[PDB]
Amino acid sequence: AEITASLVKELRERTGAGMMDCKKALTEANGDIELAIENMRKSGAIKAAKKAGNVAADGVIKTKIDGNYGIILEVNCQTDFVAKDAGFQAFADKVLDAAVAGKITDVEVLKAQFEEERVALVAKIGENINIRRVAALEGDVLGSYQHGARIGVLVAAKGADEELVKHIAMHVAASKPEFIKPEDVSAEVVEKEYQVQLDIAMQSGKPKEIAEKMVEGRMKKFTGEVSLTGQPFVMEPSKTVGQLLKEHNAEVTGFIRFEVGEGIEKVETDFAAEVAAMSK
Amino acid sequence: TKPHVNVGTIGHVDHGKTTLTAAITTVLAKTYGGSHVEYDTPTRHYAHVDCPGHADYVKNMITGAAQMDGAILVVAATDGPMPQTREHILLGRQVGVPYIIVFLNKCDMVDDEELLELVEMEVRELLSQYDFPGDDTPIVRGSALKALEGDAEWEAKILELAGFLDSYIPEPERAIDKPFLLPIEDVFSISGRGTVVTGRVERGIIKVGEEVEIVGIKETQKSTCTGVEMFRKLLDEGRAGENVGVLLRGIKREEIERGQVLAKPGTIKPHTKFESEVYILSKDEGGRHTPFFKGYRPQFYFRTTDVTGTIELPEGVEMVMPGDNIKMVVTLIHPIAMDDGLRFAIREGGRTVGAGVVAKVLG
Ligand SMILES: [Pb+2]
Ligand SMILES: [Pb+2]
Repeated sequence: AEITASLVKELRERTGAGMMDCKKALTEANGDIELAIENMRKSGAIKAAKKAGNVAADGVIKTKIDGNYGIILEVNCQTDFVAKDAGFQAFADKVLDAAVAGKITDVEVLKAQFEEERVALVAKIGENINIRRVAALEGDVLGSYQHGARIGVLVAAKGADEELVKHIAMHVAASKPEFIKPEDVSAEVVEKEYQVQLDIAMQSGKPKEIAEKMVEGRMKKFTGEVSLTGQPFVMEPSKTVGQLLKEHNAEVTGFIRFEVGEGIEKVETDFAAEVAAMSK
Repeated sequence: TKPHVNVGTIGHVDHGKTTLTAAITTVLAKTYGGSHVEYDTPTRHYAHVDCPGHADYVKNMITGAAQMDGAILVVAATDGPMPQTREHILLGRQVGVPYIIVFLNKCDMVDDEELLELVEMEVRELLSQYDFPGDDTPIVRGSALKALEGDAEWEAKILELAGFLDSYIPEPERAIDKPFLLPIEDVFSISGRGTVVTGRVERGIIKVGEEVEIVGIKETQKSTCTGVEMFRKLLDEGRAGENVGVLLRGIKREEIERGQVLAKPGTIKPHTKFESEVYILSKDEGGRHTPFFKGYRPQFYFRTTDVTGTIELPEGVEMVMPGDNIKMVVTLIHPIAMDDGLRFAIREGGRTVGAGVVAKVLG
């Protein structure tokens, strides 16, 4: 069949693939839409490969709870314009739903399941997209909190109603504890942190006997600051989260906080410089 | 002095924004002789930024970057609009960029006129879906890289784009041409019982004999300028950017206060409620260390004074962390003179902890 603009339009409206990609695929396919779609599918793996080394530090955290089971998920892209795109969002939601349904905590299993969809998505969006990590939290009561798309939290609790769990999730999102209780910090870590603070205290000229007692104080502060129950409750900082829990006769048995692009170094851009480099 | 126009590029990461901007600077320098880039047409000086991030742009507009007078949407014709082109245009609507020009890139790689037309129609339709005038939008069919390589055909399309920057974006209005406004800083009385108010003329011109309104905080009053003073020296008018004293007919010292404005009658109104775009400083920028919540009750600093306000957060938003930018609706405890686009600081205990822009006056 003849490769008219209207036939290209039909394929493009169906797929969202780039205009010239559609023209090329249809032409080789002799105008057969379905074969053209298969042609673009094979081509898309190579287009995606070309993008796969691009840093993708934007995107979304998503969370979903199913009774005693909850998933937290990071899916990355390059720009926040794409993070907001409906197609990207529907992809991330679809991955989220599958991880909950299948109770999938191995991110490589999730990757394999969605690699063809991911590639077709990258082939039409033109950014690297990556299913980066997934985790499950199990619990008696589960809750979540989304700080827009950039921070997601799951919390497992005992004896807490909806509102309490959500406020604790909000607290975790803001204050990023890495332990539940101060006594959860391992003896090894506390001893090392002690040596760190004592060295620092000594080189500032504090006599040993003074420095030791001050460092004992610093260790309490240290385990308090890195633990959920030792932290001042963000909504009422005159009390710790531990005190808040006690007042409601509740406990926290778990949490997970993901933040988009954690552990990916921020690339700085210099537009003016890049424009001047181009001129040559 | 040469009109100044703030423009920006927006579009997919590799559809050609940077290359285009380099082409604009190269071809204009070739044709007329000699972070952001700058370039000149014979009639206009341009400052040009890139808009790679939505939140980043919005935060820059809030913290002081000049608002775009017009944006250049860069789309490679080889692809046509991407799924996220919707989002590029939507940012444009959100910040109210007054004009969008389109540069279709890599047109040399689309040999088929009907396919270029398909792309063009898609872009017009997307623009009109966000109330830009799609049908009247200048669309240039160019090729940035080939222009940069000195191909005369494609250089001419760069000059076409620059002409549209010249023709399609109106010369921005200068402060001196706007209705007179002076933010009032101090208030004195002289001996002939003539009240004097001081400040830097923000815009326009105040001449002896002209009526003014005193607007904001209290019921609006009306007076007549009986004199303009510049460091004890008697002047016949005060102009935008000048530090002056304005002497007033009849109105008494106790009736005017700092934070009000002097204005050309009927040109600015007092308001209590508005929609705003706000940026809350991070800890490292000298701002709050901790989040606030729906009962946050800070001061909003407009021009020369603080006004306490309460806030409403967007649906679904329960918490604001240092470093966030969000929309909020503010209700001041008393009115202040304001228009869409008015910048303000957010303060607590007299310390600035955020910045914002009035996006829409409500009441
Ligand atoms: Pb170890
Ligand atoms: Pb040592």
